[PDB]
Amino acid sequence: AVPFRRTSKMKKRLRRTHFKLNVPGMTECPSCGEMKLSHRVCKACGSYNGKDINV
Amino acid sequence: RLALGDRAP
Amino acid sequence: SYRKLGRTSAQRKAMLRDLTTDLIINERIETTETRAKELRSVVEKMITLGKRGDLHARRQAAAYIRNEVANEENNQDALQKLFSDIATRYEERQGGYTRIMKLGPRRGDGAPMAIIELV
Amino acid sequence: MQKLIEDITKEQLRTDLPAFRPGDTLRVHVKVVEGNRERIQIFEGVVIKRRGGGISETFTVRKISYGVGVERTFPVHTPKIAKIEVVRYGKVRRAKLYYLRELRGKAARIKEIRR
Amino acid sequence: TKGILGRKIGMTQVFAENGDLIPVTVIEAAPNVVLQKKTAENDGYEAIQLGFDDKREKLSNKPEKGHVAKAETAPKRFVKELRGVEMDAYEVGQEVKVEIFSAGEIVDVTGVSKGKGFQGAIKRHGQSRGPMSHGSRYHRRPGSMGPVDPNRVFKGKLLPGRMGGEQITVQNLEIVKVDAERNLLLIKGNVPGAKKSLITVKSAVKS
Amino acid sequence: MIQQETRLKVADNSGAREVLTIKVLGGSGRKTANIGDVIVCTVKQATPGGVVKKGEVVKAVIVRTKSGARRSDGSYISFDENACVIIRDDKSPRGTRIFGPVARELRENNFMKIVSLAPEVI
RNA sequence: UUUGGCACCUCGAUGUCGGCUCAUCGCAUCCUGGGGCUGUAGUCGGUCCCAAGGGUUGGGCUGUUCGCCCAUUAAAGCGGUACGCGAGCUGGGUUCAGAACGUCGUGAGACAGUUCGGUCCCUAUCCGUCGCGGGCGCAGGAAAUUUGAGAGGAGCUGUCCUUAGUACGAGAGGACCGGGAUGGACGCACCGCUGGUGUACCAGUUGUUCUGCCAAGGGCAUCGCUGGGUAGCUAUGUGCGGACGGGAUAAGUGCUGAAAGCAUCUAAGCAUGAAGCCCCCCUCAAGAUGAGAUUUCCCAUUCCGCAAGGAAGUAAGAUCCCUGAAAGAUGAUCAGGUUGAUAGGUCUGAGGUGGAAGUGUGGCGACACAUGGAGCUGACAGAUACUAAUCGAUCGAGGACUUAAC
Ligand SMILES: [K+]
Ligand SMILES: [K+]
Ligand SMILES: [K+]
Ligand SMILES: [K+]
Ligand SMILES: [K+]
Ligand SMILES: [K+]
Ligand SMILES: [K+]
Ligand SMILES: [Mg+2]
Ligand SMILES: [Mg+2]
Ligand SMILES: [Mg+2]
Ligand SMILES: [Mg+2]
Ligand SMILES: [Mg+2]
Ligand SMILES: [Mg+2]
Ligand SMILES: [Mg+2]
Ligand SMILES: [Mg+2]
Ligand SMILES: [Mg+2]
Ligand SMILES: [Mg+2]
Ligand SMILES: [Mg+2]
Ligand SMILES: [Mg+2]
Ligand SMILES: [Mg+2]
Ligand SMILES: [Mg+2]
Ligand SMILES: [Mg+2]
Ligand SMILES: [Mg+2]
Ligand SMILES: [Mg+2]
Ligand SMILES: [Mg+2]
Ligand SMILES: [Mg+2]
Ligand SMILES: [Mg+2]
Ligand SMILES: [Mg+2]
Ligand SMILES: [Mg+2]
Ligand SMILES: [Mg+2]
Ligand SMILES: [Zn+2]
Repeated sequence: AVPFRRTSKMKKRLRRTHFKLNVPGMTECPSCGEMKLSHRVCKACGSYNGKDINV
Repeated sequence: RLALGDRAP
Repeated sequence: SYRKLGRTSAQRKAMLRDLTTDLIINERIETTETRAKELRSVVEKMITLGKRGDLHARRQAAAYIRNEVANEENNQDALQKLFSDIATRYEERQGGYTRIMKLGPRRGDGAPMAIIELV
Repeated sequence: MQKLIEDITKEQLRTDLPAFRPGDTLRVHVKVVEGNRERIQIFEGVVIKRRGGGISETFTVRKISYGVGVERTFPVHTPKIAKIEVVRYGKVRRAKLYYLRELRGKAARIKEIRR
Repeated sequence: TKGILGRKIGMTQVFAENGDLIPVTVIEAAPNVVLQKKTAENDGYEAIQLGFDDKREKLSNKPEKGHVAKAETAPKRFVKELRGVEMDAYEVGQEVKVEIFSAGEIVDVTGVSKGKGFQGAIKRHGQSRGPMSHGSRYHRRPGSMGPVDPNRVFKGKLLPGRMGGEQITVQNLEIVKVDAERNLLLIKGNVPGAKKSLITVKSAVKS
Repeated sequence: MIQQETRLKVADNSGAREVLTIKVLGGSGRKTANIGDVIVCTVKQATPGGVVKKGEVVKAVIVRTKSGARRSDGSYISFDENACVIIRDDKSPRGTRIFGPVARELRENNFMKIVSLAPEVI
């Protein structure tokens, strides 16, 4: 099966309506103030839940 | 891939 | 249920045994998160044997733990460490000998990584 | 299993049954109702399995009758059994004796225990 | 009409007096509460709204709390209406209990069928496989989509898709036992849904 | 669970030793017959000199099966073999003796002569 | 629906028989429902009328369609849909190249004559079909519960007993109508039962290799093989369904009744009467833009603006993120997120396996017995904050105008 007609620019753009990234689930790190992914160790300073991990 | 083809003899 | 981790039964057993011994020796490893989550139960059940301490328990553990050096100074095996150091540490604690902390995706394949460590 | 299912069904568990396990030979006294009359037919045979829990537990007994194997599976706690009596305790090495289905005669013999 | 809401606990079996072994479903229905009476004047039809299963306060919201104030009860997890009931027989706040039913009573039971996820035409619609050998490359496929002439597939050509998770009524089940202390109905046979799922038990419509 | 092509031992002295099931009787698309059901069948093996001969089409009632049968009390009966008894249209056996145990289910279906002739009814 | 006639579309290809899979439509009805006539006593039938709701078998032979046959069945309908359906399958036949027979031909070769053999490609763009989300709408923002326009589903039928050996009949035989019981096929649900599976459950066992050795174990050999098996998923297993009725009708039967002093079911008028029609039963359903209803919650903030509008922070509430499963392709759904049992672990069970290791005793030994229904045990139950569901952040009203009744 092959396309019977080429897809117009418009139909290509309508299809790509939902082809997007979302903003990360990010929050300010209470330790160092850099943004971190919620529920992950903060990469910048290595803190999680008010404790240093990378000790 | 047919032996003869469409609307064969 | 339980996870398959993209591996055949035998491969998956081999890998869980490897990771289990790695975490006994090192006390903290980094791995994919889904591996960490599978490893918790398997490791905590080895610590339960260690805490039992009897010969039957030790041989059950010997069927799982790998034959690796946990301490070059003392010539201590992973099994010997499990049954001495780890078991003693967790005498009073009732389960939950490990914790998983999530790190975020690794470059290379976006795999969500995690630290699993003994508590 | 839920304590709740256990509790609803406890009253219907029979207490009067002897302990038996697969390989034991029972006489199972079965209430039978041919016509309006009631009578006891005895089924004597080897216990070949015992599966399930609580009120749902069943057991299966096997006998050769007139050169034909016959199995009867009963609910352990059926009231249709007047009584079970253990004739002899067998020595077997497993829970399910399905290998007996293919054996007849001397090959199908089970050694007795001094129990 | 009468009815109650419970959870499906599971199945077991019960010996009858004649010695028959009856498979049963255990429904645990702690006393339901009448939360609202819909009337022909106000609502355009007569029904009662039964609440079932107390929910923790954290899990409630202010709109829920307010709705159950008149019935003077904790917020309820499951709320369903019963039509066809005797309106005068019920009051807001009234407890509806398993002992509305009695052993031998014929009921209809309604619940959501267990979910099966995306299923093919063999499992979902009970279609035949094509041959497994003799050169077949037609095993678990759904069959011709239809004739040429319409230049289209008619509605109701059955195909793969999500199976289960549907409301299902089983009619004319018999109450085997009512246990008022434990808030249990024991119903002969099997009923829709997973364990812990909400079951509605109603007096049978064809009685 | 007896269907077209199932072969059965014959549990009687009618002359037939083995029959092949031609048809489960009692409804249009009926796949399977069980204890107490009647089947049409052809005689595949016969005892020399018997009444029933090889190749005869005959009716038979199933009296034992491996699948067996469930009873209302929640008990089951199974046998090591599938067997039937050649009958006339009135349910009387064409032979004079029945071999091996038959199931109680034959009483329910009013095969009384068979039940009486059988060495055991379980 | 046939064989054809014609040669109008298609030869820069409209794959061509049969079967399989999936149907759907017509009615000229095969069965079941209702009837009229009968050379209809009864039981059976014949013939015509209404009726398309549902149903309408498995085999032997043949590529076969068809047909004949076996055995059933209430019945084994006839046709249409590109001789329905090959970007769904098959490829026996037909329809290439090889070879052969009969036959024809001097020959090369030829034959809707036969014979043995002979490559079936395609990642779905659009509409369409089946599922599942996101968006906005529905004159405030929310949380639930709903009405049902409308749509889909279901719709089959046997046998026995009884009425009754009654009616009918010389007998042979043998009913209607009406009760009751129990099936077949089909469908829905579900795993307590019977079984199936069950690759992180238990056990036995071969070879070799490793843990130094013994003992005890690990690895590989299809999960090495073999015997069992929990949860889950399941059918062949269990439960349940098509009940009981309304309304209006078809053919048919009429009642009263004139036109037409009679007669006449019809013209006025009034009935009756089908498995069919509309309901009743089951499911979806307000994007039903005609956007419905009920209950409950929030509450009228601040700043820009001449207002009209606009912006911001919020309420009720929801979400991100996280623990997950009863849910699941992914989204979604549902249970939870620390005054929390959501998951793991832990402890206690259930079920499964079937008697651990160690030690002892007996035996020359293989092994047996004891300690001890032991040991081990994924998914199942209960309990328990030990571990992880941290800390956060984001979104989300202030309600237009007119008229009428207050
Ligand atoms: K052409
Ligand atoms: K093809
Ligand atoms: K095509
Ligand atoms: K198109
Ligand atoms: K099951
Ligand atoms: K709406
Ligand atoms: K031992
Ligand atoms: Mg392997
Ligand atoms: Mg057991
Ligand atoms: Mg098939
Ligand atoms: Mg294949
Ligand atoms: Mg069109
Ligand atoms: Mg011309
Ligand atoms: Mg072209
Ligand atoms: Mg007609
Ligand atoms: Mg044609
Ligand atoms: Mg065609
Ligand atoms: Mg096509
Ligand atoms: Mg061919
Ligand atoms: Mg010549
Ligand atoms: Mg030719
Ligand atoms: Mg010729
Ligand atoms: Mg409607
Ligand atoms: Mg179970
Ligand atoms: Mg099972
Ligand atoms: Mg050794
Ligand atoms: Mg090796
Ligand atoms: Mg190798
Ligand atoms: Mg609305
Ligand atoms: Mg827990
Ligand atoms: Zn930081």
